[PDB]
Amino acid sequence: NQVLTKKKLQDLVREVDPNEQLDEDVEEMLLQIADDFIESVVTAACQLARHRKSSTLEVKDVQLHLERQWNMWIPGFGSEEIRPYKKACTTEAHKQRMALIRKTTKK
Amino acid sequence: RKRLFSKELRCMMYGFGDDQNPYTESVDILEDLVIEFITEMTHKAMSIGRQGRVQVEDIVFLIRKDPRKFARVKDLLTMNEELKRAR
Amino acid sequence: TPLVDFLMQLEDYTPTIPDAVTGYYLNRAGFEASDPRIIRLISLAAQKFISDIANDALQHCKMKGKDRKYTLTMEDLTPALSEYGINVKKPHYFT
Amino acid sequence: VNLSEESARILATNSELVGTLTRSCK
Amino acid sequence: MPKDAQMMAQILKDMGITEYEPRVINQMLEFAFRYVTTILDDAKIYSSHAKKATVDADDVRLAIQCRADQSFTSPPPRDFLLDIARQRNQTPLPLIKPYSGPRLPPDRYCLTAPNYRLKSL
Amino acid sequence: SEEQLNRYEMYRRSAFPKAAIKRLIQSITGTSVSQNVVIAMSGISKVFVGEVVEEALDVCEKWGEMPPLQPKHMREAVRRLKSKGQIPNSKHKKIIFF
Repeated sequence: NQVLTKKKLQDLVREVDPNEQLDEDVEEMLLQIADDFIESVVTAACQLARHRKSSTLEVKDVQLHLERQWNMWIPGFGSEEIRPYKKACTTEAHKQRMALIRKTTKK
Repeated sequence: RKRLFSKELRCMMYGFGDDQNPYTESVDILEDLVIEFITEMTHKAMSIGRQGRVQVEDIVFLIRKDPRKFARVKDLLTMNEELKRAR
Repeated sequence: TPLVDFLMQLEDYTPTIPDAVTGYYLNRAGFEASDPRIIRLISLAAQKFISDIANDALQHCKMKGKDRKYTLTMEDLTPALSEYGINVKKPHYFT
Repeated sequence: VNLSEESARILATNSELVGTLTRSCK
Repeated sequence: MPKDAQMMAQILKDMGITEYEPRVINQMLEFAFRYVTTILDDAKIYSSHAKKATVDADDVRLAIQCRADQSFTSPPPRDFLLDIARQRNQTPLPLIKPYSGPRLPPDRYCLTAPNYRLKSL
Repeated sequence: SEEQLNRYEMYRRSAFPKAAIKRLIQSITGTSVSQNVVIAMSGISKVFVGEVVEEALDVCEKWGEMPPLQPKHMREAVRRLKSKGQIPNSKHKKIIFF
């Protein structure tokens, strides 16, 4: 029950520079890094599914963790059409307190 | 969502050297890049300039990121006037 | 290599940040800069960084239209810094 | 009237030449 | 002095801070404004992800806990530092060669290197 | 030749339709856009497709594969473009000072 098998990792190095080797100190860490990240994606995508009062992990909350934290957009999956972007819901209390900063400044 | 750029994008990949018959899962990828590119150049364009979508702020993002998008938007704005001067 | 052939275009340039200022901030960073062309390259690369934040804030100010004197207000610098990795968030109206 | 019918002829040939067979990939 | 700068001096006085610079209270109010407007940033992203109208308390409770790992990551816990040590503390101490001059690590871990510089042509 | 003239024909004549992008942008703004916005936004997205395919054919020429483009060369194309800042993401608040 391992997800990466040291031949898929070796081809990942061969596609970058084919005359390059890794050490077993580096390979045993490149494997650790992979598994450790799988865990942090899932542990922080289950709670987004738990906040949707659902019990199924969809692809719409593995998207929101990688985009916001890890800066990864995985292209070939597609989403629903994004709703019209709400720009500024500035409240009345901010519209009247910030209209006092200018009232003292110029008057 | 359906695919709104399935037949148009196959002509464009042939235009840049791909094939006459690209794979379906490659146009699956390129169709999702364009919808995010138009979204992530409109979500950031409604905070700059004003909270509208005037094209005087679409030309701001193209400088200092890639000059090919800026040198190919000055040609589409110049040739709009040379194609109304001919009428 | 481009880093060497660029450095021949730097013998006619003189950055605004002096060499004693830059040569001190490399001393806190961990080395004494012996070659004075490395001081002329880290100061130019850091002068270019300020000269794009202060220029994006100008085009942010010239995109709100007032056309006589341009004041470097925080309303033009705070969106101009977010394009790079500087995220300031200043408060107002402390209750 | 000349601009209206000739606009769709630049795109009609863009459905006869390119993309004859549809492929896929594993 | 607003009511939250009058309370920021109480927090530092409750610690072992009796003599501070007066610029500190202006700094600890900018940090406290940047923190709540970053939690409420993420609490609005999570309210729209569950597709609700307002920002409820369970959104702010998630936004607190889901940014205690990147914004305020911790020094390693005591149960982890004990297990790392007690396998390191079991290998014996090696013996020393009698005359080896300067005793140093191998050459790829030291800072001894030929240390070149450009020909000022 | 006889393929270069057909390829140059598709490089110029191909475009996204203005009747759909004006439908696509207005679903993001809320109210309305102008014709000179849709003309530019349909033109930048052709450069962006030409930024990926011209660079996804550099991934395929680097590895030992042929012109048909698998998705392996397309996820790698977005990876190399994002590391040079070409692909903008407005949902990742980046920080340069650490």
